[PDB]
Amino acid sequence: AVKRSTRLGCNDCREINYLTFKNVKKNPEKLALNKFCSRCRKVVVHKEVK
Amino acid sequence: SKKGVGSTKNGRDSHAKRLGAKKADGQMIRTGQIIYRQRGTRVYPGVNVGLGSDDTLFALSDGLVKYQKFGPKQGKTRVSVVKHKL
Amino acid sequence: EGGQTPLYRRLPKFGNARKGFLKQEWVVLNLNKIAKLKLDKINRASLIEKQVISAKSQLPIKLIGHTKLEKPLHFEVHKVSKQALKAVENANGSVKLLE
Amino acid sequence: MKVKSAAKKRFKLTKSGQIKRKHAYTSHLAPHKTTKQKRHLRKQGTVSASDFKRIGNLI
RNA sequence: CUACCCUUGGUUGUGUGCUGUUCUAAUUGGUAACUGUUAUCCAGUUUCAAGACAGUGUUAGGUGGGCAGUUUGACUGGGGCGGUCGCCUCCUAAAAGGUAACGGAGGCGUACAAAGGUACCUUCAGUACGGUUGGAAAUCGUAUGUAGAGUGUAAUGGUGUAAGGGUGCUUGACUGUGAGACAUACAGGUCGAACAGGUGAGAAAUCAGGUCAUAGUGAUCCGGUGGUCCAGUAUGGAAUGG
RNA sequence: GGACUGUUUAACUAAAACACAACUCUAUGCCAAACCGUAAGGUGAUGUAUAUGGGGUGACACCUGCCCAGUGCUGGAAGGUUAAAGAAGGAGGUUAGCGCAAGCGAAGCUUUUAACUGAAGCCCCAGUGAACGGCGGCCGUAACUAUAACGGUCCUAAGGUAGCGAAAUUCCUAGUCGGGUAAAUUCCGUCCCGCUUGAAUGGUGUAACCAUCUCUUGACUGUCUCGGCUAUAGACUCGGUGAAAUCCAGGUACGGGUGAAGACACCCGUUAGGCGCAACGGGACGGAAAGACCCCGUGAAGCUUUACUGUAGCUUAAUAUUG
RNA sequence: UUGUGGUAGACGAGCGUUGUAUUGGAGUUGAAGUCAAAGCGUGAGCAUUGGUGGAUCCAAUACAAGUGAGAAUGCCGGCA
RNA sequence: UUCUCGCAGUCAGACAGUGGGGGAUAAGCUUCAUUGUCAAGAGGGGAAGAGCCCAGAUCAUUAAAUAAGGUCCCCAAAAUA
RNA sequence: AGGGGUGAAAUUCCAAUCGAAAUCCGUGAUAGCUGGUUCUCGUCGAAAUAGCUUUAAGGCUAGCGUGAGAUCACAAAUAAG
RNA sequence: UGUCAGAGCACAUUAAUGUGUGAUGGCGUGCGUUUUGAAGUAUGAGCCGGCGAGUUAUGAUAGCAAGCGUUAGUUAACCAGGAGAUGGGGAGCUGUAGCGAAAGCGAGUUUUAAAAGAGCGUUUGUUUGUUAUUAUAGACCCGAAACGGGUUGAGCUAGUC
RNA sequence: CCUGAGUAGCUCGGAAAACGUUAUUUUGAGUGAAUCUGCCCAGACCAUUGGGUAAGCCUAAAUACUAAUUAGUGACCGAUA
RNA sequence: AAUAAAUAGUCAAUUAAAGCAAUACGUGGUGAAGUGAAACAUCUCAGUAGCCACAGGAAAAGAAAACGAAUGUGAUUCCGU
Repeated sequence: AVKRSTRLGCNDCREINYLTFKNVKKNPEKLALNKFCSRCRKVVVHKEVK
Repeated sequence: SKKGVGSTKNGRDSHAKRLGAKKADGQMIRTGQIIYRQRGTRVYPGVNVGLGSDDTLFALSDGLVKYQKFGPKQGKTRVSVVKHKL
Repeated sequence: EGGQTPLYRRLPKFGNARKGFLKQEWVVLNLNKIAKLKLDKINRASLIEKQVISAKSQLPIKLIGHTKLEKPLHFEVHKVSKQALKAVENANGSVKLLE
Repeated sequence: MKVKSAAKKRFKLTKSGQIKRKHAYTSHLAPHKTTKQKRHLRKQGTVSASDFKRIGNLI
């Protein structure tokens, strides 16, 4: 269908973390959130990776 | 006779999800087990009953399911769980 | 099954890179079964006369178990189990780890 | 007879029978399911009650 | 001046295959003569015509029902034409569930980083009244007003201090799980206590495992990307595999 | 209608079918094009453009019109696309060694794709009509009308030329009208709103001819009103021999009703001494072919095609032959 | 006490039949064979005798089966 | 009528009643739900009758009493007001 | 002399019938489709639904049957509240 | 179109309510097949008689029973012999540990940070004979036109010399 | 000094090897080596290590078969076999 | 002989089969379809069937650039695993 998926990766451990749905038709603005990370066992800021 | 005509768009029955009070009065039900399943509110939670976030009901504590009628003309229904302490 | 997709075909596959090889052959020795039999200085020369292994034996040894015994176990084996080590060493036997 | 090797590439022999398997929904994509049912998928599963006769005859 | 970047044209300038040539010795010839032989076969000696061509062989192409093997779904008040094939809501459906139809309706292949979560604040729509443009109907103030307002939307139910409108922080729109359960031919689908870590909001108790829910979706093969405490055909690697 | 002497699907149909000279278009200059087959070899052919092969119509008279939009064909060369193949390279890996590590990396070899050259062919442009093929609609328009000579407009590449036309072609339509005919859904002539006539899958006519089709008439009659007679060979008898198909068993009525839904057997009522002969046949859902009409089969077989995949074959190119 | 309708279908118990292996028995004073007859049995089955016949047969048990016929538009042959 | 196993048969059902849909509230019509029968199980009544009622049958017997149903004759038994 | 020929062409013909002769073998081909498939007795004893299926007269599971072993009173219905 | 009764008729036994026959009375739509359902005007069967369709080899599962057993048991093939049973011959097999993809660990293992939770396990037989079902092989039987290749064929017919 | 040269390889297609073309073996085309401190092999492949030394020929014996002869056997058939 | 020589060719002589068949097995080469896959186009029977060729009483492969991963075995072939 309308392929809208964007995969999320870590900034330091570079682990692939989550699949989210990003609204570029409204904003091309990049998003950097913080979520779980296993290799360091804590909440770390992750980004999107194309 | 037998000929093809325009469309009379479907009345095909969507898969009927089983709904209703899976548990009845007089039964001992522990924590976790669900009681009533609905998509569209008709019964309310009282105490000791948990609301799974699809308008679904389940038991929060061990006890017996019990009903209460109330509202503007006692048509509204709220469900709860009564305890039996030793 | 009368024209359906087979169950083993709708299931995911199990992958392994040991393909082109086989599992690692080793003869097992557990404390429970050897408790029935009486023998000391258990080696290659011991199991052949007890018919446990063949004359063409080439398989190395596991030692396995944590049960208790009152006999002086005497093994000369390639590897061991730590619980088995505790069990044999408490019994005042002999422990030889001969790879 | 012979043994259906293609089938047995997908099972894992277990003690006293009672074959197990992997939760089966993954070939092409999963950007439609919540992580809860994802980790339900991550668990290995077992065959149902009825399919024991349907699998044993293959063995 | 020092240079760089350009454009078109001219000089040769090194190589790239080429349609253009010369010669005959490869080679061709259903040119012609002679010996076998007196033989419309043939071979040899050759002449002539040519000729590095053609043809042959391999390869790569384009073309090629001439031919070869196959296919040309199902459902159905006969068949074909028509229409339909997945999932969601209402009625049918006999106040439990479930209940057919080539039954009537509607729909869909979603959107949202906020329209969520948190903490706080706040409420009908509408009627009438009086009020600069301002008229059926703009918005202000007041009372009236029990839902006819909104509910991200197709529908259903509920949602009157709310799941709605606004304000501040944030992306729990977590990880590993998971007792217990619902419905269940398989596939499967659905919730969820609770534990442990990490958090966030809130003073905190508490809440946050996405949206008020019911739809927004396809098994499996195959190939790929990132990471990986996995293996490495004697070994060490490596490739590749997991 | 066919021109015609002509040919045929033995054993359903014989001709308006086929052939047919004649004409038409195209291709072919020798070891020819073309054909058989794998190939020698052979035909065409011991042929040589007044010749051959293929295609089309089908005496003859007079004509065959518009369009190359698309495809088919032919040519062309600027331009874009285009395989294989040749190879300026690229990075990775082993580590001799350099290396405290961290790593770097000689040479050899492997991995793998690329700068560039790169045929035919496709797109391109012209021609191509007795090729495949087709040849439109609307609106307005004329001092009686009606109509459309005409013009404009939308699209196409082009909007049917001539001719004929209710006919082997026309649903409407048993069109109108005329005659024919006592009495005309048939006949023909005739007017042309021809759903779509229509020019080489020809058009209009064409004398003879056709076991051709159709209509009328003359004679002619048992075709008919309208049936009868005679003689034969049986069928009838006697004599010689002497089958066949079919068959669960039959001591095998009628009416009504029921019934697997149409009765010789069922139920209810009526009727018939036993056994034959000549017979003609109502039925026994008569006999004779697991129904060919019809459905299904994930049947088969055959047929066609721009359905899929390939091949025979044709054509273009690199290579060894090959200087 | 329940019992005993019964389709496909399932469970259960048996009979006969050909040969082999044994302990036995009979046989021109007529075996197996055949048909006839006023039998036996819960069933597959078992008989008694006569006549024709002229030579091997039968009881009990164990084994193995080309081991049980109304149908197949059945076949073969024959008679209707 | 739960648990494990073997063997199954089995997806072309029909009829009667009750409620609907289509149909035309027409249908020995079609399709769903419910109660019974036949199929899969014979019989007495309905004049016979596949589904209706009474009903559920080991065999034999020259027993009786009933069910539905019936009692003018066939054809079993009835009369009284 | 037959993925052939022949042919004044219609599927003409090919040893009395051919959309590609007759025969050999492959082959005991295949056919979700019919027809049939042989001793007795005892007992229990069905369905004809749902879902899926290039599936619709083929198949698979659940369901409803049976045999054996069970669980065997917190299990199952039959009455009432 | 026979049964149940029944005269009547004629004889006299596997000693048996004797046998044989039956004027009449009561009753009464064949056999299978497919099937919702066939008495059927659905299908097939003239008939007698012969014959005529569940097996083999391997193997799995399950059942019954037996043997064996607490490291058992089982020998294949092969050699020896009455081509016999059998003897020799463990070569392998089931089991005593499984878990995980694996390294590896081990009554623990897998995920995980987790020896948290969860899943598996927390020993439960061997070899035979028989039976039932079943997969490979034409594997109940009979049946399709067909398809492939190889042969016989132009003297019918067609044509040609 | 020698020990088998259009050879092994290499490129494009192939087959077999239990493999769907993959180490290995074979070739259809082109290409094309090395000489003892040599080569190749060790399922791509390098280094180390180890194995054995192609591009020459032949070879019994176990193992296959029974139309024929001889003898015998048979829970083989007994004239629709 | 062409062509002088020599060859081609011709003439004369010696040696072996050529052939058939044990209706089977050995090898080499050519080399199917049908069927299954519930269709079918990869596969599948199968390198089977069939055809061609040379022989034998057997024939073929055969003496390590072998297998392969072990301080390994040491022609080829056959049988169970």
